[PDB]
Amino acid sequence: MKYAGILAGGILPKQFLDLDNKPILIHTLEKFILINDFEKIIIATPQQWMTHTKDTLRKFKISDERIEVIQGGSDRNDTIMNIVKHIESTNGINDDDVIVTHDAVRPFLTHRIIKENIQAALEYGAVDTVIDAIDTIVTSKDNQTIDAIPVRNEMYQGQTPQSFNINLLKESYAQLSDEQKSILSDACKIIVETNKPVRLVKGELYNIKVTTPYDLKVANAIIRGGI
Amino acid sequence: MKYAGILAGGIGSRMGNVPLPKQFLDLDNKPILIHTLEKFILINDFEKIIIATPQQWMTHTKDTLRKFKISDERIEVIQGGSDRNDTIMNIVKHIESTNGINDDDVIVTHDAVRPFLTHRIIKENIQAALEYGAVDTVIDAIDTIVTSKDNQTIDAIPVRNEMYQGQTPQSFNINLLKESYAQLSDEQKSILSDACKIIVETNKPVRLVKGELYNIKVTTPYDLKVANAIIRGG
Ligand SMILES: Nc1ccn([C@@H]2O[C@H](COP(=O)(O)OP(=O)(O)OP(=O)(O)O)[C@@H](O)[C@H]2O)c(=O)n1
Repeated sequence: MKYAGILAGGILPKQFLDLDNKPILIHTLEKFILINDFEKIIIATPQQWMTHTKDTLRKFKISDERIEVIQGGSDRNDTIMNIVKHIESTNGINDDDVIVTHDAVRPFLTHRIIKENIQAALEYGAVDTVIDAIDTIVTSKDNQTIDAIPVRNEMYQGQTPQSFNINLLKESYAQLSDEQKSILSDACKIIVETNKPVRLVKGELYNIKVTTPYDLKVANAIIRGGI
Repeated sequence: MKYAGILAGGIGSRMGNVPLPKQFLDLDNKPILIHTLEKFILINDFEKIIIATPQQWMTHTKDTLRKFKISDERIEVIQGGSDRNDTIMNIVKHIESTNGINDDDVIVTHDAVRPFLTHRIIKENIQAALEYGAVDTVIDAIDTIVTSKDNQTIDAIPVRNEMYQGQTPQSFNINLLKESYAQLSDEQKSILSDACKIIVETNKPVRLVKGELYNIKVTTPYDLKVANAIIRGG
């Protein structure tokens, strides 16, 4: 079975800001609603915003019975595991279950990205949505001087969705210590650190994350430009 | 002395590595190249602003300078090289044959299609190059960076706090860059697309100067639409 997990547990908080007279969260959700194969599309948000989010869905005439709003966690991976735990306590986990986890503030993902994510999770178990690194990547351990500059052709910018077999995600995450979880910049590293493969799905240059005011200006350009 | 080297070699196509003259595309009724140059003319401390571009584009570059009334006596157009680093060295060699290199000379090298750099970025580059010899303009990674050696599976996912997206300008004390570059083999002349990697690979420090989220490289139609937004709005 196929599940969507829309991650709105972050901090008016950026996931509810208006983008073209419709909240960013709604733009993303609309993309997930058009996929009929999700058994449930689970939105996780902070406790104080859950009823407000449900109300905002009602405001935009979205009544799809597949949508459930749940309480998120204290960090991003805590939120993903909250969604899996909700699934486990509601439906139980099937051996073939997959979860498509996705940033609420990335409203410009496409049908193709979701379908490739779904298919990639079913076939290989774990997948990251990426594009070729737009810049040369440079590293630093002191924030003052370069430590290393890797070969540019091996570098990718991680985006979302990130998609997983639910049992694989649960068991892998269960293996990590609290310190090992302290560094995880994303969810796919849970899998990498537990020595299972993570597949690549190509994103889009316009699949941006709205985290600064600049990103909202770029997003407005993306929407008015139709892309 | 302080020199600017504006790198106008084009943007290579995935298949063929054909140079496309993206710097001549229109951004609000002025070529991208003209916006970038206008940013450099405002820095009074530059002794020369040398644009190096392929031989086949030099006349059109000069014609474009004329059409947009760019009359600054410091602007000069020269022939570029076989790759980005060879073009940088074409600029260095031109400086040496014209004025001669001083021990304190620095060169601020910059992508022609990065028109949104700021006065602060340029001044900080100059100061950092004078004091420390080598500088990369960078921003904190916003995305998690992931690696792949086969374009199919992840190889590693490093700590995001240590990852940065490199931009330009990249600025160097000229004799230092020359000495470091002179240390590289003919083979390493092919891999190193980046100019700061010359220095890193030759075991000299490179300072970080922080860039801007909007200091984008205008290389795609998508990037061009966003650039039109950035420009119209500030
Ligand atoms: N405990 C958390 C933290 C983040 N996210 C979501 O992960 C996505 C990525 O946003 P990010 O860049 O990681 O930043 P935030 O943690 O949301 O907030 P800040 O801008 O302060 O970093 C966001 O949609 C966020 O809502 C989440 O679901 N639960």
